Amino acid sequence: YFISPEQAMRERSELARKGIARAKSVVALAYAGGVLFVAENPSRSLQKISELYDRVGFAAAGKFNEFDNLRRGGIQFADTRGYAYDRRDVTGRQLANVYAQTLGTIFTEQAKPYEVELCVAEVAHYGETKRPELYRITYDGSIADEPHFVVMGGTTEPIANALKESYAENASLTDALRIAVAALRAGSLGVASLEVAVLDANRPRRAFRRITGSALQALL
Amino acid sequence: ISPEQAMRERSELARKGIARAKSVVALAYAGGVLFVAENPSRSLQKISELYDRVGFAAAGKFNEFDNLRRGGIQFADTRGYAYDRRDVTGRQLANVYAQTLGTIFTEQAKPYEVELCVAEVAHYGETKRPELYRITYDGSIADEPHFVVMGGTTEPIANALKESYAENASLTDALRIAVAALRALGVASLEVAVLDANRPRRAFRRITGSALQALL
Amino acid sequence: ISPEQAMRERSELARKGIARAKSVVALAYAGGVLFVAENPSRSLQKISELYDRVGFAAAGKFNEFDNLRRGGIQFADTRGYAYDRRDVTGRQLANVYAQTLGTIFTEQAKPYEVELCVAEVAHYGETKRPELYRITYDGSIADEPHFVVMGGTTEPIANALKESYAENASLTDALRIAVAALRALGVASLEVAVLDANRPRRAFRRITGSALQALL
Amino acid sequence: FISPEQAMRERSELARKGIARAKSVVALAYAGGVLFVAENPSRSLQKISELYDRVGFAAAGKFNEFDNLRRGGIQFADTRGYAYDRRDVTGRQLANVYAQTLGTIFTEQAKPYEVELCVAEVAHYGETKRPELYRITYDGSIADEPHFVVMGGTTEPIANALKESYAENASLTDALRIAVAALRAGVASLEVAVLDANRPRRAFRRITGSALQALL
Amino acid sequence: TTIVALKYPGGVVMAGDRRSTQGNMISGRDVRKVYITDDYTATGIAGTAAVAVEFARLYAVELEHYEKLEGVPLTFAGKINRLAIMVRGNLAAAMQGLLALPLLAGYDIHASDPQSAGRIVSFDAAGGWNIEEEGYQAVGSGSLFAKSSMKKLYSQVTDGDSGLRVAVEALYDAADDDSATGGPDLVRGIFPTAVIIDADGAVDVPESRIAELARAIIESRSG
Amino acid sequence: TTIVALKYPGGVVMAGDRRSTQGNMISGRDVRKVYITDDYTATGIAGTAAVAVEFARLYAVELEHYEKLEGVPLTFAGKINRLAIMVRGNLAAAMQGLLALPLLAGYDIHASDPQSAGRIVSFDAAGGWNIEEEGYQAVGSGSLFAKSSMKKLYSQVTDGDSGLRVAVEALYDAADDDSATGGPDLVRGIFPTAVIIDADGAVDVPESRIAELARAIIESRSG
Amino acid sequence: TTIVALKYPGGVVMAGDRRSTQGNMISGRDVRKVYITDDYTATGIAGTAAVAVEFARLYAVELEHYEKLEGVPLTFAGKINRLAIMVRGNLAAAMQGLLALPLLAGYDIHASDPQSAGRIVSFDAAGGWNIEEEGYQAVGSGSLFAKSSMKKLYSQVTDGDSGLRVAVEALYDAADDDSATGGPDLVRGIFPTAVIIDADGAVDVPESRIAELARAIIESRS
Amino acid sequence: TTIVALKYPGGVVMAGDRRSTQGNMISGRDVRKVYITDDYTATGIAGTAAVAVEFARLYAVELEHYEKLEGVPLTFAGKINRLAIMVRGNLAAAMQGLLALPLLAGYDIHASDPQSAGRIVSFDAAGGWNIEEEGYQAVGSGSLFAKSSMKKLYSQVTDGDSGLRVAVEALYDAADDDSATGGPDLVRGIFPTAVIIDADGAVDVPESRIAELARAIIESRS
Ligand SMILES: *C(=O)[C@]1([C@@H](O)[C@@H]2C=CCCC2)NC(=O)[C@H](CC)[C@]1(C)O
Ligand SMILES: *C(=O)[C@]1([C@@H](O)[C@@H]2C=CCCC2)NC(=O)[C@H](CC)[C@]1(C)O
Ligand SMILES: *C(=O)[C@]1([C@@H](O)[C@@H]2C=CCCC2)NC(=O)[C@H](CC)[C@]1(C)O
Ligand SMILES: *C(=O)[C@]1([C@@H](O)[C@@H]2C=CCCC2)NC(=O)[C@H](CC)[C@]1(C)O
Repeated sequence: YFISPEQAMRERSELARKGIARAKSVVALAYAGGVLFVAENPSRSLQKISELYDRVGFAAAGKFNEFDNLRRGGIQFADTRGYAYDRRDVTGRQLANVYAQTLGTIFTEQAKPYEVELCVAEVAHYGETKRPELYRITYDGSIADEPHFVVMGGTTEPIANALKESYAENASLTDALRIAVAALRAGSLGVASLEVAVLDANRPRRAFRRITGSALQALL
Repeated sequence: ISPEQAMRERSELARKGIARAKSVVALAYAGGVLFVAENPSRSLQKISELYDRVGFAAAGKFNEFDNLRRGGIQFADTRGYAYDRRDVTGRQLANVYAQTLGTIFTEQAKPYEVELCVAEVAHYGETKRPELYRITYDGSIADEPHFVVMGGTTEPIANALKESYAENASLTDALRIAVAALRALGVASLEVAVLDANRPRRAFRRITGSALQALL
Repeated sequence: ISPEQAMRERSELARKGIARAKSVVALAYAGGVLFVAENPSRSLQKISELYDRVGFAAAGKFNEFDNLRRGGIQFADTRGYAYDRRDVTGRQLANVYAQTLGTIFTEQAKPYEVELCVAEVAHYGETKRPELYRITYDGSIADEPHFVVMGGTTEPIANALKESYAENASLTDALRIAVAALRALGVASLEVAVLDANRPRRAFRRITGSALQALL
Repeated sequence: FISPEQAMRERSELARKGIARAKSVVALAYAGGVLFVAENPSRSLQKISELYDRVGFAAAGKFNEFDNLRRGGIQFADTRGYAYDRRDVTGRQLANVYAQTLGTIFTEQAKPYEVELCVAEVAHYGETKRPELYRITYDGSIADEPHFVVMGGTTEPIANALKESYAENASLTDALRIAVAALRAGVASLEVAVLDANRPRRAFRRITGSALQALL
Repeated sequence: TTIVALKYPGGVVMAGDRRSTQGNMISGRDVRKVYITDDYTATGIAGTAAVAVEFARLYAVELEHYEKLEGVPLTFAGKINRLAIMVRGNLAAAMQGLLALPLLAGYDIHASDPQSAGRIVSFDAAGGWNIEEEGYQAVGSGSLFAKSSMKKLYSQVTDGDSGLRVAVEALYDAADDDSATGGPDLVRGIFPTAVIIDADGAVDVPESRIAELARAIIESRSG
Repeated sequence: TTIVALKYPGGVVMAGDRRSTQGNMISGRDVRKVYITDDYTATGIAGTAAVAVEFARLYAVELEHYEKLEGVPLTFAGKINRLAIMVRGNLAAAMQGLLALPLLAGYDIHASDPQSAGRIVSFDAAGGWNIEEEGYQAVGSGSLFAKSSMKKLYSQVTDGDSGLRVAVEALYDAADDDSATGGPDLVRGIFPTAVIIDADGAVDVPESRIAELARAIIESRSG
Repeated sequence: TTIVALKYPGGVVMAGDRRSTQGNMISGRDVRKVYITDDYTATGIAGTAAVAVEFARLYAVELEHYEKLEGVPLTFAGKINRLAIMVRGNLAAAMQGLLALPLLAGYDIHASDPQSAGRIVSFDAAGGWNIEEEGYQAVGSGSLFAKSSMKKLYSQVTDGDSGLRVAVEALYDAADDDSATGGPDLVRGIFPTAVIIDADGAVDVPESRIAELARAIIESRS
Repeated sequence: TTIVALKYPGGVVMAGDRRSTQGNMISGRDVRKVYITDDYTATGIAGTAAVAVEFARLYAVELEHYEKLEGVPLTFAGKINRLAIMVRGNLAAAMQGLLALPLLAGYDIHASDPQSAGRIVSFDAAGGWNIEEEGYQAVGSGSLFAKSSMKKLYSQVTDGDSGLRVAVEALYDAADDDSATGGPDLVRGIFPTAVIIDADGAVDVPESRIAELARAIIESRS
């Protein structure tokens, strides 16, 4: 059949809104030491959280092949920018902006829109003081500046509220982890079932750090 | 495909999304041009410098008008370099956006859900009335003499401006008049900037934080 | 829809747009050709120079006829450079516009909502009757001997002229006759220019402000 | 404007049907690495293949389509190992590449590929690591399976049959039996191969003829 | 080679020799080097024969092509520009030895004063052109001899016939001093060719008129 | 060749000689080397004739093209940049012997002070430009003689008329010392051409005016 | 040609001579070779005039372009890299004789210690750059003379004004030994130009201040 | 220029001089030629400064790029291959005088025996590489002098500190015989830079430690 542009728009949006709802959930929240990423992830090889640049992190929910595509594209953009100018010229805002533009184009120009939702986060440079930044980019290119936390994938409402209530500014790593795991848990576990990483303000250059195995255990 | 139905659907599709978004106003005042937009974000901007005496403001889908903002800066910098700085004008930029939006509106899958305003003030120590242009999704362009309103429900803000507006209002009076007609919000929910005709070269100047606090 | 329906669909889309726009008239007079258009804007123009003795006037969607204006200037300058200035003619420009609109009307997603007039006066110290051509949104071209009317509701303006049109009317008489048939309106709301056959090379000359006033 | 939600449905069904209507294959982790067993009578046309040193491939669906992917995979792997180092090639990379390729085919080509793929990897010689198994759908979805994978025809029966008989670290013979069994839910009709973690470099190894008969 | 052109009251005349050579060898005795390119213009070309000839043939086609497409012929200035562009396009080849230089003569129907509507235009290898103001011009290896001869004879030019005589005598002086330029050949009956152009258009001068002038020049100097 | 340009209170004057040569031979005596390129600018060019002429022609077209497209003429700085880019575009060719160097003179309607709104800009082969601040400039093989002459005569330039007279005398000195620059030709009545530009625009100086100045200069030096 | 740059407590100064030549001939006496390229940087260029002018103009445009597009100026390191890439892009032309070499001076607003936030960066024909840490640098045919002069005078630099005086005297010494570098011209009143950059940004030094310093240097050597 | 690298029990050390020249002229005294390119590798480059710096910078980006994309760093062999390909890519330019040659030092975390996990790899202009097995290597105009020196001193290497001493002494010998290599500068307090890499990763050697070693070598020879 043939549809009006307005209908096609709603259809694409639904097609993707469905795909994202159908997937596992992820949360990113600002805490005392930087930013924390926690995702529901059974796999040991396929990842939903990744380093983008020195102080910039990435997290996504949705169809893996599609957001991994975007993850790679982001790393490509950042490395190219840092090389063409300087490392300190690459920023979370720039990456979010680029994702917004890319998803916007995919949503409009490709037969199928991307069933994904992305979060780009940035923490301060070593020995610097600045509030973490979190951005959410949606399947249609919309972008939002979140101040405390971001939730993506599956049924967010429950997890969102659970955090609106538990979330505390300046929480230590352990407190933040717990607050996050519980909220997440509200949706629907252990080290085997979670993907955890942080953007660490304390680290001198590369903030991204994965927290796994026994080490992750201990935080639980 | 029937030419009639399509032009009708696309249109609504843009009018809709634009009215769905936050509002922005630009008005001529004693010191040049003032830009005030309802904007919660601290990082994503709707008001920007284009060239020495030319400013840009938009309403609608961000990724789409930021695209246009970049394209405009690209056009202006290239023009000024190929000829001379003083050869770049607000009229030229508006004309370009019109051609671009008309082309998007007609050739792209989805039209751009945006409304743009290009403004220009006189060169330092020169005398000339500020110029304001509004460019629509269809590519229509209009020469506004006092103020422009875009995004969301404009009617209320438009009229509110009509009663209040004063040619030569000082910055503070203009700011107030604007923030008012807009409500028809504080420093943490407003994006404010001016094309200050008194600046020697770069007229664009953002008014934020405490400084903005004072004025309002 | 059917290719039969398509053409009427488009044709209608275009007729509507032009009908819904301001009007313009061009008429031959003693000193060459006179262009008068209903135009509030101070920056956006509907009348323009094309080449030495050739003028352009349009009605319809601005971004579309401005585009055609630029294309025409491009064509003329290129032709003059590749051959000689005196080899560029109003007939060639009209011909080119006819072919371009014809292609747009047939191949482009949307036909252009415009109506154009190309005029040419004699070369300095030469004697030849001014030439006026009208090219419509579908590529049709017509050789008019006295005047052309485009945009909005033409019938009233057409007849109004068919009646007061005096051959060899002086500039003032021609201006009046024109401004009148148009109302069927002063410097703030009008755009005026002539292809002055008495100018040595560039015939196009704008008549504005006080100067226009006097003529009014 | 064609309906996107309709398409995904059509296409997905067309692919699910073809795969459903095809022979079945199973891959499962066992003590010595990974075992591949597929319902195949054909002497010459294979459904199980070596991709790289410790990486294996198995597919179900239309032969010409998954053989194309088999060759492409070998190409990707050989090119990667040459451009970096052999050790730098991994099962995860291959699965990732297949996911992206099927995703593009599913979205961009007249017909989607009627195939289902499994990429497996075992540890490097004298190393210790749990085998990895990945399944890639026609739509391009990818999944990390920890014990076994089943593709082609009616999987439900075979899946459950396995969910019951699968034993962590079964010997080769026990694993083969468990597999051939869950499959039924003959040497001539069965293709068999293993990613033998005990092999110094090339893990892929075919088990056929008399050798294959003995394990039964 | 020598090609000459000169203006006379009411028009212009262009004449060229008939010789072609290969090194020191005379390889042709009846080559025609002056062509009528349109109703009001003639082109004479010196240099590499292959290029020279192509220039004349392509140029005539280009002039008529414009005329048929546009309904009117090019202005004289436009004709000059097209020739110049054609020469410029051969610059690389010319640097490699395929050098050809045209001399253009014409009558401008749009000129204000008819008696002086005659035009002579020369061209250099890069496409540069110059509308001659001195009354005459020449190209080819015998051009300097021809020009110095016309410098002394030009005052005798009052109409088309005295114009033609000075042109034939200039070619005779070029041949007298330049072995690469052919003189009148009385044994074979071959003489320079010439084109005259006035308000009525370009016309080939009949061989018998040129033969008569050449024989008179020869007889005159024989004593 | 010599082209000179000098500023006077309220405007600028540019003048050029009339000679063209081919090696030692004088091949032209009435070439015009100074062109009015728009209402407020003039361009004089030295070097390769073909490139020189094409520069002026295309430059004039480009300036008017911008004006018709944009509704307003380029700023003077924009005009300079366009000429510079055109020169730069010919650099590969210039290295091959097709070099041409323009000298630009203009009146800047947007300058703050009208008495000094005159502009003189010189260009090198790579497109480098320089707005002259010492009052005058010259290009061509006789430029050093012209400049050394203007250095001594410039204090006499108090207005457009004495500026024109000095320009003519600088060209006269250039011709007196450089055989490639043509002096006033009293026998044929051919003199340097000149363009004056002030607030009312660029205008060609009538030949009769230049001839008077030239005769006066000649009488003076005769004693 | 000679362009010098030197750091002083709290900023940097860059100064350049006014001469242009064609072989042995003096073809210009008022050329400006030092440009303010953005609020905190200045570029001085030596070599081919056409290339140098285009470098300065294109570079200023590129810096402001980034600023408008991204909302923030490039970090000082980014500015250095852009200029290096531009120089590298000219390498082929430069091997053909179109060689131009810039000298960059700036004030890094993001540096930790403000008194030393001054920056001087030199470049070679292939795009190699070097952040100078010895206090001063110079480019052009008179650079060795200027540097040997600054080596002896640098200990006198204690603030912006003494920094300016040392820069002018180094240009004086360059002109004294290199015929391609122009000295102060007292007859025509033309002197070297200079730019000073500190926490408040880059500003052109008024000619009168330079003239004053130049006269004092000349008096002193007389 | 002289860059040296040597293996010691448990690791590797790489050190480089600080001189840059233009013909006979000393144009730089504090250039850094040894870079930490990732947690377990260092690159030292000789040749054309612009190219050498770009190599080091581009190479560090490429290594980290792979790591972020694939989740794991390249194997040491992969690291070698990428450097070789980069060098090969510069061959045409090299033939035109833009030659740069890197020396690679690293610690292979995946090597079987930790005490010998140190790695030193040299490269030629065409991208050919060689994993050195003799214990040390050097590149640059002073490399033959450095290698002959290490040939006699290598038996004294028993740990990181004696390894670092021998590297500094090899650089000292290179500067003693090659005017293009810079010796320790006691007046300005400038010394060779060095990187040590062991199981805990690559770390820059503090300048004060190198200065003590240099002063010790000088006293010893006086
Ligand atoms: C003349 O220029 C000449 C002719 O051979 C040639 C032939 C036919 C028409 C074009 C002109 N060209 C040469 O190369 C000869 C040698 C010097 C020639 C006789 O001059
Ligand atoms: C002058 O520069 C000169 C002129 O012939 C030439 C002709 C017309 C306008 C552009 C300039 N160019 C040359 O190549 C000659 C060589 C001696 C010339 C006379 O100087
Ligand atoms: C200097 O490098 C120099 C200047 O003429 C030139 C002019 C303006 C700005 C860039 C620099 N360039 C040269 O080629 C001359 C000769 C050695 C020069 C005077 O040094
Ligand atoms: C060394 O190879 C050397 C250095 O100037 C250069 C600068 C910085 C890092 C890369 C190496 N390169 C040269 O061309 C000089 C002359 C022989 C040098 C001092 O050896």
